[PDB]
Formats: sequence, C-alpha cells, structure tokens
Amino acid sequence: MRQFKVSHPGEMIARDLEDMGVSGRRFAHNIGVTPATVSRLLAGKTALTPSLSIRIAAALGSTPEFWLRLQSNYDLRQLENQIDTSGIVLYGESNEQQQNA
Amino acid sequence: MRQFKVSHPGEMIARDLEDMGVSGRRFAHNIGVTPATVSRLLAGKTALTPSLSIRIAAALGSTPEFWLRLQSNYDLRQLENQIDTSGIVLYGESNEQQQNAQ
Amino acid sequence: MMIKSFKHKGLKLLFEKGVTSGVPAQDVDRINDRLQAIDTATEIGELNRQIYKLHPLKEGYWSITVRANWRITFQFINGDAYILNYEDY
Amino acid sequence: MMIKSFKHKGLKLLFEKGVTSGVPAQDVDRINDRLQAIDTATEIGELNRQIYKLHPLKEGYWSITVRANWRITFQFINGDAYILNYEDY
DNA sequence: GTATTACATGGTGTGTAATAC
DNA sequence: GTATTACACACCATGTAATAC
Ligand SMILES: [Cl-]
Ligand SMILES: [Cl-]
Ligand SMILES: [Cl-]
Ligand SMILES: [Mg+2]
Ligand SMILES: [Mg+2]
Ligand SMILES: [Mg+2]
Ligand SMILES: [Mg+2]
Ligand SMILES: [Mg+2]
Ligand SMILES: [Mg+2]
Repeated sequence: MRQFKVSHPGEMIARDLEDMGVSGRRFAHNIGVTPATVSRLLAGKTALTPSLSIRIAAALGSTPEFWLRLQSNYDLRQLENQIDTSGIVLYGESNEQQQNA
Repeated sequence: MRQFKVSHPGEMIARDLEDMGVSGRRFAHNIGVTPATVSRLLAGKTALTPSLSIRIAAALGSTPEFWLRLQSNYDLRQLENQIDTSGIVLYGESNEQQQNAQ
Repeated sequence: MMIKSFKHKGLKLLFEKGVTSGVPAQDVDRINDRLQAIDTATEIGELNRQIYKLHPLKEGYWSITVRANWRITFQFINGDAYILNYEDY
Repeated sequence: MMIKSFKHKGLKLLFEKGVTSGVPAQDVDRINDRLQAIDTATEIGELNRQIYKLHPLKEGYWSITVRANWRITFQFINGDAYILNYEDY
C-alpha cells in the first residue's frame, strides 16, 4: 500500500547533509543558491521546485525527476481530503452502470 | 530512452475532451473550477497544479499523481537545458576517483 | 513505465526521434499522447482511463485505444512495456 | 517502486502503519527516508545515491545503507521490491 | 450554451542583508 | 564559517467579468 509517514523532501536532505557532514552554507555555494534558500528548504518551509531538483540532483545524485516526484507526492499528501471531489462525476460508466452492462 | 516530443498536459486533455464531445464549460462545471481556468489550462498557458490533478483524476480517471507527474516531467523538459549545472560538484567519487580505486 | 522495444518501427521513430513519417498523420498527436501516458505511468492501473479502454489480451499483453479500431498494444514484463505495436483491430 | 512484501516485520509496521515499535529509535527517520526513496524511485538507478552505497548482492537482490553496517535489502522482480529486510551486515 | 482574456488578487519562492553565534 | 528570517520583489494561478459568438 501507500507509505503511512511521508517527510518533506528538504527535511530528508537536511538529515542526509547532517550524515555527510556538509553545512547548509557549503551546500548552497555548491548548488548555486543563497544559504537563505537552502535554510528554508531544509527547514521544510519552502517546496523543492523544478529548478532546485535540477541543482540538487547534480550534487546529491539520482535524477531531477526523482527529487521533484518526492515534492509532488508530498504536495498531494497535504491536499488530502482538503478538496471536495464528491461532486465531480467520472466520465463514462459508474459502479452501477458497470453492473447493468 | 526518453520520449522526444512531449506535450503540455493541458493540450492532451483538450484533445481528449474534443474526442469525448465535452465542452470546456461543462468540464469546468464538473471538476469545480471556472471556465476561465479550464480555458487557460487547455490552451497550455497555465500549469496543471496539484489541486487540479486531484479534480482532474476524479473526472478523467487515473490517479492524481499521474497527472501531476505529467506536468512535472513537462516542467523539467523546459528547464534542464536552461540551468547551468557545470559548476555543481557531485558529492562522493567523481569519474576519475572511481578509476583510481579500481 | 519504460518502453523497451518497438514492434511497430513507426512508433519507434515517433517516440525516439520525434519523426512522424511512420504513423498516420491523423493520429500523430493522439498516438504521442498515449505514448506519453505509458511512459509516465508507474503502474498498469494508472492507464485505466475509460477512453483508453484498457483491457488485457487473451496473455500478458495489453491494449489501449487510439481511435475507432486503431489501438496500441504492448507486453507488460518486469514493469516495462515491450513489443509496442500500432494496429487496426 | 511498489513494495510488495516485507521480511522484516518492523519495516512493515513502519511503512504501512507509521508504527515505530519494530525498528531502532535512532534510525526511524533514516529508515523511513530510505523507504520513501524506494517507494518513489521508478527505476533502480534512481536509488544510486552515493550515500546509499547501492550495489547488487551475490542474485536479483539489492542493498542500500542506512547507517554504518545497517542496511536495507530487497528483491527486484517485476519492477517491484520484495522481501524488504533491515539487517546488520 | 460557448471560448477567450485583462485585471485584481492571493499565494509562494528567492535574493539581500540584518542579526546572532 | 555558520544558521535564520523580515522585507521587497518577481512570478504565477485563479476568479470576476467583460467581450464575442
Ligand atoms: Cl505550464
Ligand atoms: Cl526496438
Ligand atoms: Cl509482507
Ligand atoms: Mg513545502
Ligand atoms: Mg483548444
Ligand atoms: Mg523498469
Ligand atoms: Mg479578484
Ligand atoms: Mg492564488
Ligand atoms: Mg531583492
């Protein structure tokens, strides 16, 4: 099934940098943003944007789409049950239409 | 390998709605957004946001993650050649450091 | 999911090189849209949109409708898509 | 990729229920981080971060490091992850 | 019943620079 | 050499309502 506990991508990166012994200031100088941006990313205050995913993949490995997928799945977990979709109709056959046919 | 031609997900939905005979106005009334938003989405002028991916999956099927992944891949296709990463250093071993160890 | 092999070489030209000479002009956009859906889907169930009319073949292959009787078929092995074909069935 | 089965029942409680009683307290966040990386990766190469120390086992199994010699192992079949384990190697 | 778009608005990511160590 | 954050700013998505059919 789905993972019960999901973390903000920046807080995962902060734990990884801690284990690697890399400061936020050095990480910011490496990937090419200001330490303010890294500090807010690692604190889970701002989202991992498409532009950051390209820079982060060049430093921490993996692909840019992997890092953006972490943020996208995390964004969807926040918006869980926050959008009323009960009034939205699925086009085509519903459950009752699929039984009669 | 990677797909050569990639479409904005809004234009994909517009081609699907046309094949289904569903107007932009009716689609907007269904998923619960104004026709202006659907118009700009279908025209590829605005992005498929996470909130839209939840509404769209409830109408067109599949999962919210699928539709958001389409926009994410499309977003990266615009940017991956626009951001200079030559100065970024990969932590760990480089190509030369992997040869010396072997 | 990764597309590993093409039986229909026109699909291969479209997916790998953006070349449209090997597929009918009427369905280039629809075909590329469904190739993009297959390439993006992480599970077979993410392709189960009612317009696609997703259903397995009678084994291990699947069918996705492009338009009318034209369909895209592929073999689902190792989480990848093999033997991609475009046929009138 | 989808995690289909767990050999280590403490990982199962953590992944499926958010229950931390089956794993060491000092590694809860790191283990969950690597479970989140496996569940998000669409290909095995997306896990090839150097801190993970990804490498095959000697067939079809893989290993990523949590901390020191503590590692997560799983079996790569059908694009999914089977027999998830957490062991001190 | 339909599609498009300027305008005002709100929400968000980023750099600058200040503060504190 | 390090981490945090108010403030200004640019960017972008959305609704309202106008226009046009
Ligand atoms: Cl866009
Ligand atoms: Cl091939
Ligand atoms: Cl199990
Ligand atoms: Mg965030
Ligand atoms: Mg249109
Ligand atoms: Mg694969
Ligand atoms: Mg307003
Ligand atoms: Mg807004
Ligand atoms: Mg400024």
